[PDB]
Amino acid sequence: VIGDFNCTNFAINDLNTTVISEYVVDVSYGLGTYYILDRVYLNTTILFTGYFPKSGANFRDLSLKGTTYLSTLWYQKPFLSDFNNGIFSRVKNTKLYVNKTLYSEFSTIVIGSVFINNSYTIVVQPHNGVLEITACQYTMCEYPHTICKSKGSSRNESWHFDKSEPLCLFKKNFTYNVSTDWLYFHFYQERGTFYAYYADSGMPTTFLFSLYLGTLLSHYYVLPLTCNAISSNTDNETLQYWVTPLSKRQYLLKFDNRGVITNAVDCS
Ligand SMILES: *[C@@H]1O[C@H](CO)[C@@H](O[C@@H]2O[C@H](CO)[C@@H](O[C@@H]3O[C@H](CO[C@H]4O[C@H](CO)[C@@H](O)[C@H](O)[C@@H]4O)[C@@H](O)[C@H](O[C@H]4O[C@H](CO)[C@@H](O)[C@H](O)[C@@H]4O)[C@@H]3O)[C@H](O)[C@H]2NC(C)=O)[C@H](O)[C@H]1NC(C)=O
Ligand SMILES: *[C@@H]1O[C@H](CO)[C@@H](O[C@@H]2O[C@H](CO)[C@@H](O)[C@H](O)[C@H]2NC(C)=O)[C@H](O)[C@H]1NC(C)=O
Ligand SMILES: *[C@@H]1O[C@H](CO)[C@@H](O)[C@H](O)[C@H]1NC(C)=O
Ligand SMILES: *[C@@H]1O[C@H](CO)[C@@H](O)[C@H](O)[C@H]1NC(C)=O
Ligand SMILES: *[C@@H]1O[C@H](CO)[C@@H](O)[C@H](O)[C@H]1NC(C)=O
Ligand SMILES: *[C@@H]1O[C@H](CO)[C@@H](O)[C@H](O)[C@H]1NC(C)=O
Ligand SMILES: *[C@@H]1O[C@H](CO)[C@@H](O)[C@H](O)[C@H]1NC(C)=O
Ligand SMILES: *[C@@H]1O[C@H](CO)[C@@H](O)[C@H](O)[C@H]1NC(C)=O
Repeated sequence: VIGDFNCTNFAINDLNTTVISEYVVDVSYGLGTYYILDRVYLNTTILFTGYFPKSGANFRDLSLKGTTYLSTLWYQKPFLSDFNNGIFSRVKNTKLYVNKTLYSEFSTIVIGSVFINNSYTIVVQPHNGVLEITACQYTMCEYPHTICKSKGSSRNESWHFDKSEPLCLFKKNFTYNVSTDWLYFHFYQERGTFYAYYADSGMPTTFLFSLYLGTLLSHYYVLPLTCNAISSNTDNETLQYWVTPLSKRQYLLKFDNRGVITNAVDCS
C-alpha cells in the first residue's frame, strides 16, 4: 500500500498481468541536463558536476492506466520506488479531444517517506495546463489514483482523505504549454532541501522551486490514472511517465551562440 487510510473497497483485485516497459537514457542531445543557476554560457563547452542521469542507464515507464478495477500489486515494489538522491522524469503529455477542444492529461507523481499525515508528502498533479504542486501532511489512501476530468471515469478520484485542510509547507501553481508533446522534470534532494526543475519546451530543464523539509525523502510513486478513454478500442492514446535515478555526475555541456544546451556527454 501507499498511505494507510481505507478510502474505498470498490472494485479491487490481485491481477498480475502488468510489466514495467524500459527504454535507454541518451543525453547526446541535452536530455537529462539543466540550466546552471542564473548563468548564461555562449558558443562553448563546459565541464560541470550536477545531479544528472547515468547515460546508458534505463528509464522505467511507471505510468498505469486503469478503467474500473485496481490491482493491489500496483501499490508495491517494483512501482513504489526508492528516491535516493533524486529522479529525472520524461513525461508524455497525453493530448485528448472532446468536441474538437484539446485537453492535457498525464500521471500525478507523489514523493515522500511513510505517506502518513504525521509526515509531509510532495504531490505534483496536472489540471489541463496548470501544474499544481503541494507539500502537505496528506492522509494518503491505501490505493491512491486520479481520473480523466476531461473524458470521465467509472470511479471517483481519491488519493487522500483530508476532511479539514491539512498543514502545508508549500502550495503553488505553475502553467505549462498544453500543446507540447513532452515535459521533463528533475526532482532531487540535498541537505534536507528538495529541488525541482522542469521544462515544457526543449529538453534541458530550468528551476521551478526549492523547499526545506529537514527530513530525508525516501520513496516516490506515480499514481494510476483511471479513464473511460486512453485505450486502443476508443482512441489509441497512451500515458507514458519515464523515470530514471539521478546521481552527482560530471558532464560535458555544449552551449550554442544563443545559450541553449544543444549537446551533452556523461564523462563516465
Ligand atoms: C491521520 O491519519 C490516520 C491514519 O494514518 C487517521 O486515523 C484513522 O482514522 C479513521 C477514521 O476515523 C479510523 O477509522 C475508523 O475507526 C473506528 C474504530 O475502529 C475500531 O472499531 C471497528 C468497528 O467499528 C473495528 O473493525 C476496528 O478493528 C477497530 O477495533 C471505526 O469504528 C470506524 O468505522 C466506522 O466508520 C466507517 C467510515 O467509512 C464506516 O464505513 C464503518 O461502517 C463504521 O461506521 C473507522 O474504521 C482509523 O481507525 C484511524 N486509524 C488509526 C491507525 O488511528 C487520522 O484520522 C488522521 N487524522 C486527521 C486529523 O485527519
Ligand atoms: C491552483 O490550481 C488548482 C487547480 O485548478 C486550483 O484549485 C481549484 O480552485 C477552484 C477555485 O477555488 C475550485 O473551484 C476547484 O474546486 C479547485 N480544484 C480543482 C481540482 O479545480 C487552485 O485554486 C489554484 N491555486 C492555488 C493557490 O492552489
Ligand atoms: C475498508 O472499508 C470498508 C467499508 O468500511 C470495509 O468493508 C472494508 O472491510 C475495509 N477494509 C479494511 C482493510 O479496512
Ligand atoms: C505474478 O508475476 C510474478 C512475476 O512474473 C510471478 O513471479 C508470480 O508467480 C505471478 N503470480 C501469478 C499468480 O500470476
Ligand atoms: C562559435 O565558436 C566557433 C569555435 O570557436 C567559431 O568557429 C564560430 O565562428 C563561433 N560563432 C559565433 C557566432 O560565435
Ligand atoms: C462517486 O461519488 C458520488 C457522489 O458522492 C456517489 O453517488 C457514487 O456512489 C460514488 N461512486 C463511487 C464508486 O465511489
Ligand atoms: C506551445 O507548444 C507548441 C508545440 O511545441 C508550439 O508550437 C507553441 O509555439 C507553444 N506555445 C507557447 C505559448 O509556448
Ligand atoms: C487503433 O489503431 C489500429 C491500427 O491502425 C486500428 O486497427 C484501430 O481501429 C485503432 N483504434 C481506434 C479506436 O481508432
